[PDB]
Amino acid sequence: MMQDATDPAVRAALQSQPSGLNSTDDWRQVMDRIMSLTARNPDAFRQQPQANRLSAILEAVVPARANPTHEKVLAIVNALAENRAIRPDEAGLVYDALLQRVARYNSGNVQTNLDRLVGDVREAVAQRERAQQQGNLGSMVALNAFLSTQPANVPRGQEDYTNFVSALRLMVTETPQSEVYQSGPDYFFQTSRQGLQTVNLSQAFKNLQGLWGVRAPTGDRATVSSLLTPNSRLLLLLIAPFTDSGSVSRDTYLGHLLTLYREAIGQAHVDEHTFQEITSVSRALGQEDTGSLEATLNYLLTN
Amino acid sequence: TAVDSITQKKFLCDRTLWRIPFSSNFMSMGALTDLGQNLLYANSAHALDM
Repeated sequence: MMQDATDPAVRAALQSQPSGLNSTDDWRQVMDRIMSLTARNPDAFRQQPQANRLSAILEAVVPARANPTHEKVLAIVNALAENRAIRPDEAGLVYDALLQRVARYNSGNVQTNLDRLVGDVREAVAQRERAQQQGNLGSMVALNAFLSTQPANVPRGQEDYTNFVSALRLMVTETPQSEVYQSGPDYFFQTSRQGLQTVNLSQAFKNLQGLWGVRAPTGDRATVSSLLTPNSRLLLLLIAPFTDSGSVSRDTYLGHLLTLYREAIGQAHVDEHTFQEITSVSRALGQEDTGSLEATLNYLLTN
Repeated sequence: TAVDSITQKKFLCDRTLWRIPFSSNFMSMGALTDLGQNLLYANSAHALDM
């Protein structure tokens, strides 16, 4: 089990308010401790020195108003650090700039809002932290711009593309984390990893609009399908762990190559379980076994 | 040369303060000693003579 982002209203409380005994806030906890009612040891208040004994009585029986503002205003500014509304080095300015703002306006209806906004801003950290795990929000809106600009449902050659419409939508829903459909240049493009080692254009996909339905030769790479760019080829291998059945595997490469993209993944996860064993058995071989990779090469070439 | 005498013994003692603690034990244990904040010397008013 794991925690959510360390509670932003509590992190700032951790650094300000008393830890052990706040005699006013934890009143019936000190009162329980002084009445010899605590289950740990009853006479923990009796065996204590007489002077600090009296300090517990004066503070608990007469509750003293402790300063609450600096654990409320800091609760906003540290949430401003976790929601990233300010930079971490900005904690010197905004903490006091708003304290100087409430120095001028201590006593309007604004601070009655402020503590209600404290509960709102602390929840906004918890809302966004669960929302950044699903980076769908900066992805689906971007795909809405892709679906509108690109002409949808126009394969007047042959139609297998209706299945492909949902295939791109499945990539948004299944993996959301680093999967951002960034619109930097006017061509749309999707990143798969946190460092973006396969971020091809979804407008390199515009090469497929004339190749949505053509004739198939035989079983070896086609006499025509050499036109398919390694840019668009990178996309079609990336949608392959998402959609398989739907596109016709016998009419054009939209389906025949998509089934063949599963052959690339099908070998990969087998060889993953192959490599994790031969590398693990290095005590009995005592060599840099590149034959683990050479057999992997042999299991792809000699078929 | 045997002569007769009665000695005078005396102590020298400089550069330290004459320190005495404030407890019924009369031994400084900590900063605040027993009689420092006891039952008799705590909140009431008293005036030191010499």
